[PDB]
Amino acid sequence: AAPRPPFS
Amino acid sequence: AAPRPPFS
Amino acid sequence: PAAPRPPFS
Amino acid sequence: AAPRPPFS
Amino acid sequence: SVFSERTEESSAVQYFQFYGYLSQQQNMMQDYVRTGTYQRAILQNHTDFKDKIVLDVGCGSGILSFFAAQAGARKIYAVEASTMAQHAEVLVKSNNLTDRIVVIPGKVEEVSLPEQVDIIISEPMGYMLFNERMLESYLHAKKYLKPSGNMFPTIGDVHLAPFTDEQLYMEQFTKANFWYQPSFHGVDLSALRGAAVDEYFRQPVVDTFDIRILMAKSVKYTVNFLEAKEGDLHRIEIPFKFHMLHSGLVHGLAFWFDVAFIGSIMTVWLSTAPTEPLTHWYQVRCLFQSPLFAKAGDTLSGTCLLIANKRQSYDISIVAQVDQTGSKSSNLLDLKNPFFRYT
Amino acid sequence: RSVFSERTEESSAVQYFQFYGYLSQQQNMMQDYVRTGTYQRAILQNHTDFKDKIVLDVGCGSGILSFFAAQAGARKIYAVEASTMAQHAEVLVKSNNLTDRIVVIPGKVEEVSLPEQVDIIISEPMGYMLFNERMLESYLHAKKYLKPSGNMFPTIGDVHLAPFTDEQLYMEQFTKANFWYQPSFHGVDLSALRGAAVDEYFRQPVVDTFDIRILMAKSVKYTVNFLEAKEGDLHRIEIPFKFHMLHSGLVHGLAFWFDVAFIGSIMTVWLSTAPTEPLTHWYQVRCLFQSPLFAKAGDTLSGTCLLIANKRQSYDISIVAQVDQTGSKSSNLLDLKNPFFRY
Amino acid sequence: RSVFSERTEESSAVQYFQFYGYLSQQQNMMQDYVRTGTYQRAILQNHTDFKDKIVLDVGCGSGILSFFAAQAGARKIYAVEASTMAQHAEVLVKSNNLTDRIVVIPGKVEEVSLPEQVDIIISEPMGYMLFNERMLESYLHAKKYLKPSGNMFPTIGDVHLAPFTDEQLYMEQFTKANFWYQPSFHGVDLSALRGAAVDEYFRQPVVDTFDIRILMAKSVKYTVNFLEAKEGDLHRIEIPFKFHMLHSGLVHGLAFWFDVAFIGSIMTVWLSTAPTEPLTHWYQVRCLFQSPLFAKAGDTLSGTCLLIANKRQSYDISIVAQVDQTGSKSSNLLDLKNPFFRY
Amino acid sequence: RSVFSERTEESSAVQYFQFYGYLSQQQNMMQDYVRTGTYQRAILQNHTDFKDKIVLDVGCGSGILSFFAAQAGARKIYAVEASTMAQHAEVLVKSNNLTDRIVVIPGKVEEVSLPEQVDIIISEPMGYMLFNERMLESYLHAKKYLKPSGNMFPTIGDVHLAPFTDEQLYMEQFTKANFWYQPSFHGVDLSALRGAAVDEYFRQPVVDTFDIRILMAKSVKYTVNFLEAKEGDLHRIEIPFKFHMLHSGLVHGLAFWFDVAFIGSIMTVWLSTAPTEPLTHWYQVRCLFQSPLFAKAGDTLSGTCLLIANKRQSYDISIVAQVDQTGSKSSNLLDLKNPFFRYT
Ligand SMILES: *C/C=C/[C@H]1O[C@@H](n2cnc3c(N)ncnc32)[C@H](O)[C@@H]1O
Ligand SMILES: *C/C=C/[C@H]1O[C@@H](n2cnc3c(N)ncnc32)[C@H](O)[C@@H]1O
Ligand SMILES: *C/C=C/[C@H]1O[C@@H](n2cnc3c(N)ncnc32)[C@H](O)[C@@H]1O
Ligand SMILES: *C/C=C/[C@H]1O[C@@H](n2cnc3c(N)ncnc32)[C@H](O)[C@@H]1O
Repeated sequence: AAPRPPFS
Repeated sequence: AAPRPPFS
Repeated sequence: PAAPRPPFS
Repeated sequence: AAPRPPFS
Repeated sequence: SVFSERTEESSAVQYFQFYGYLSQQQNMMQDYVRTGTYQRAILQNHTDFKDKIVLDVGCGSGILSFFAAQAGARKIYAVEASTMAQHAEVLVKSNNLTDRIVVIPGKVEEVSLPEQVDIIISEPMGYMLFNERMLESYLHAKKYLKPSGNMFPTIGDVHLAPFTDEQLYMEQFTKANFWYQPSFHGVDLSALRGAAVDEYFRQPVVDTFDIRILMAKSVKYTVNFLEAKEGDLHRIEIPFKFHMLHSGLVHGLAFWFDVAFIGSIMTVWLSTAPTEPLTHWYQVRCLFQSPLFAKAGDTLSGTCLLIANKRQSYDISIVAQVDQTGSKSSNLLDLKNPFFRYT
Repeated sequence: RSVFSERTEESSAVQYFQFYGYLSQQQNMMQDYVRTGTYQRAILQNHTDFKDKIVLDVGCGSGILSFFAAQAGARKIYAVEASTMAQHAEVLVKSNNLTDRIVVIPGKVEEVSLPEQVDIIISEPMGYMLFNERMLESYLHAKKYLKPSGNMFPTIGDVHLAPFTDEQLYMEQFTKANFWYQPSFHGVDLSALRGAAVDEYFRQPVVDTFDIRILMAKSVKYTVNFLEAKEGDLHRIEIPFKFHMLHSGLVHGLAFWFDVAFIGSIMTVWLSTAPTEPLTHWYQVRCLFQSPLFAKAGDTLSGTCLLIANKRQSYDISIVAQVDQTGSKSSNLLDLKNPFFRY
Repeated sequence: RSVFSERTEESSAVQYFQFYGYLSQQQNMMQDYVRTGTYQRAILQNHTDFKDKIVLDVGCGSGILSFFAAQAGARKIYAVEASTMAQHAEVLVKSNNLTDRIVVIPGKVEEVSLPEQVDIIISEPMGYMLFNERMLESYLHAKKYLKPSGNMFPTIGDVHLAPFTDEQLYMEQFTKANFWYQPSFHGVDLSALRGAAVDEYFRQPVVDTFDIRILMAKSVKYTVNFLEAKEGDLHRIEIPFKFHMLHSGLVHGLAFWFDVAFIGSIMTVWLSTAPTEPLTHWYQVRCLFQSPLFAKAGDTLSGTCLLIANKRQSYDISIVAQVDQTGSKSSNLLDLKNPFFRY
Repeated sequence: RSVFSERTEESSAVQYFQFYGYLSQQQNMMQDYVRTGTYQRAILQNHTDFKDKIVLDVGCGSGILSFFAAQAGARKIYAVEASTMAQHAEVLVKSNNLTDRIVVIPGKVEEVSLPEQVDIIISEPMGYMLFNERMLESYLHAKKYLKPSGNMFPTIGDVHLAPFTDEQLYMEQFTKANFWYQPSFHGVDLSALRGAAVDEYFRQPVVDTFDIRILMAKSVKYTVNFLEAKEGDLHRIEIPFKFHMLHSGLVHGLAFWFDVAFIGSIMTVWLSTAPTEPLTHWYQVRCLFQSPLFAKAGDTLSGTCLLIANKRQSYDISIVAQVDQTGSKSSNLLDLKNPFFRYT
């Protein structure tokens, strides 16, 4: 449960 | 966290 | 310390 | 010229 | 404190452990839309920061404080509750800005500031805007704001629109149908299929999508951070009546958000809309339990009710119906545990 | 008050058992056909060890292992599960008409009460790298319910470690950390935190698979005998190693995997997660050195892997390694609870 | 008290002219058919600029340019060379039966005594990146022997610079510096010299060719007019630039090449070392940033290239570049006399 | 002013020490595992020659050899280095917490002052063909700081000569020079310089490696004992040879390599650059004859290799050889300072 989603 | 890694 | 002009072929 | 030759 | 009264300790521990990692800071900082826009908003409105006192709520690595320093700020109080505060302290010293930026570790609801400030800067937006319940810490920080003070961002708009995504809907049952077999290694699993379906439908879907799945102009619910009180976010009722622009099966509602930095010189917008370049917030979709057929021109009316919980997130209740036919559907979702579907 | 709560922070246990309450996570483990099939193979082919016996299933999840014990002829099976999955397990017991033989006991194995001693304990306590989750201590703790000369499935566990070369993985992780090398990220000097960034990223065990050609020496084995070990033996695990290098080049770290053996009366069945075997949801685990060691074929690489159990249900690991011929040493720390799922 | 010796350390001049005393180095330059053929083209196609004229050949080497001037009908050619190659040039003049037209005068052009003023000066004073060797100053110094109506071949020089992206080249150079990152090289900690090593490697200009698709913007041009310039104009060369980025990505450095034009009475002939043209022994030159700058298409990359002549017959180069939209700035130094021949 | 400046032209010295100021040149040497590993083994395996001893390190570069002497237990190490690498060595001594035991003394060993005599001298004074760089003389000069008991690491050096056949290497010289043998290079007749181009190539020693099967006779050895030799012994080095040919063929020149021995109290360790051993950054060296000499198996190839020190920190090489059975003679003059690096 990542508060801020992983991004690229 | 995630105890067991995702699979297939 | 180098050559002034590069090697070329 | 280089006292010690290039080496890999 | 206000924070501990509205938050389970177990939720808070995990929350701030997540933000103690430099890799998570890096994930946000590398978001060019996010980092660049905040920089533009602050620098292009330099008169709002020149010789001013600034409060940075949840500074993380402190990047926004440095932007406020680039804009000529006189003194910046940067509050951060995770262990990332110590890393921000290291960057303040190595950038020779100890005289201008003071890092205060702890929660903004619990630390003491020496003086009131002219403007508050922060990035309290979670996915679907409201997740993490940090907008309440951002509004709570107004107890340190001068009466004539400003907020950066100044307002936040959440947009709701109905969408059609047949494959997304059918994907839920394809996964749950794993349990619908009478002899999985000799065991009948079919009795848990319904529970698997319910489990998937409680999850908002975090990813992006082609704007062609949208079926109506979004409905906008605005939060004015200058006017709002943190009690306004405990229960967020969003009525909607969509004028359908396309005919098809509505499978749920899509969510995104914008914020505006209303400066003295100009207003800068940070958008996570699907029509804009992708950000680390992506977008969010909540499925109906059953789809609703709507003709173009029909109205799909209902309410989206977000009820804050002590896990720093919201329980989402969605009710919708097609007025012309009375066809009705709903769903109830847990925003704290979404499904990150992006690939 | 119990053995579990004294060695576990509440916040860790909350999220640990929440994770296992999701049916999707059961599906994830169950669909691992190597894992599920080998377990059924060990139990059914050793049916004499179960016929008319009393059984304990530690952490039964959906109860799948209990059904296998029932298929093999067990008289009664006590199936202990601490997560909310215990409710779904009971639902399966009833739908499969096995109420007369599988009794689900909700709770932690360190806290529940059993009506009788058991002849054999079954469980799947292996986390990635074997020791993650610290469930092996619960597995050993359950021996208090085991009759003298009672058996355990699995009976023993073998941890394997071998040095590897993988310049791509090293550069992949180093490139990430070098984000904090930037002296002017949007005008801000981040370099002060590069050291901390490198530390954080290289504390992350890399969980994925790899071709066996990257191994530079035959593996060393560390065996845990579950019949004999006490749970206190897992609080501080010291694994010495002395590798005889088979190829020359850079040693970027150590790779880890494990096998468990089900030593039954009919036959011994092995469940292996080695890179020479088909892939399982445990994958393999590699630990990266911040600086690789150069070694020639014939050199010996000696050192120690020290695993200190923490109260977040995992281990803090220190790996010290040196090339004996040259005195080139490497000291590293892994946070086994913060893995990088690279696959 | 020669102009040459005042601006040149003896140790630099000794090795400089020792290099040019080798016939193998003449062959290397002469076999550059683009270089040699273009020079002959410029001279023969502007033959009226040479017919019955007095010519000065500065740094004639083996004398090929003097023979071209004689082919075009020059009445008298004074061929000046400071290396021992002058004696080989005399041999060729005699074996080619041109003792009556080509007069080799050994020595430095700043120190020899010519019998008369000349109508045109011909030379090949270009080093890599044009300015290396500081031979342009000897070329300009020679204008003391030029008639007021005189011409210069080459007549002008254009330096081009453009930003590039080349992740492979960056990692290649950074991988070399990382040797000094080791904390236990044969048991010795080298890491304290990491910084010095990175500085040394990235001070080296990279001399090789590359595909034009790595360039991220149209080149900026800096022109030296040899007819008008004076020696002192080359002691401090300041080249400002402002690129309009055509592609998004990482700017790893600046690429350099040069053109010279022979502006004759009949036609202008160009000799180009651009990467869009056939390769020459000058190749192209690239200066690497220790940390690349990120820029989006449409951004502006502004800054300055400053070349300070040194007494070792080369320049100390400082490059400052800035992505205007974000304030991301990169400062670099390069020792033009310590190049990395990568080809 | 000093022994060094008396035998070295300023321009040669400036270039020489600038080269050694680059970390990349130190890295090039340090990454030679045969070189670095053998020095470490020679020192650590003779730890009793270093335990609680005073050490002088001549030309320490980055200081790697001083750190090995420290690993071996030396009490005090004086590390002398003339290039700007000395400042980097000082950083590593500080960062390795060895400032109590290692003292970096920037300057030429012929010009610095040491506070006391030492028990052992360590150095890597070997150039290609051993003698290039004329650093052996600085190594021998340093014996003024050595106690009567003193030892030296390396203790002795052997240079080996052997005749070789390599038709392709020989013919390659004329292929390159024949560039000049054309009557109209862009209208210019270059042929008058062909002879000069040939001479230029033949004056170059060839630095690279080769298959040992090109060697035509067992090598001859010339030994320098560093414990006994004096500086003046290296100004004129005469190496007589009389090879008993093992194979019939054309002899195109002489091949050179060298070994050094660290003769310690516990054991003798050898560092060899022979073509039978793993390659090092010294490679091997070959000097061609102007004209090849035919010799049958059993014939004797006799002559002299004379090395005359020059003020460019190298040697002028004169090689004279004849096949005794036939009287056919050949020679060559080579400039050791400007070799051709042919390895690819
Ligand atoms: C989305 C960004 C979150 C950042 O703000 C910090 N943060 C969250 N909540 C608080 C409170 N109540 N006080 C201080 N800082 C807070 C997160 O740690 C993250 O850096
Ligand atoms: C790797 C599988 C773990 C399964 O066992 C359950 N579990 C973990 N730890 C305990 C304790 N102490 N008591 C009972 N069950 C436990 C996990 O919930 C999962 O199903
Ligand atoms: C790039 C070509 C250089 C040639 O010109 C000769 N050279 C350099 N600098 C001088 C001066 N000052 N006077 C005469 N000749 C010079 C080089 O030797 C080379 O042949
Ligand atoms: C082959 C290695 C040479 C190293 O020794 C240094 N060096 C040469 N010659 C001297 C003298 N006379 N004094 C001190 N150091 C010397 C080279 O600079 C290199 O590091």
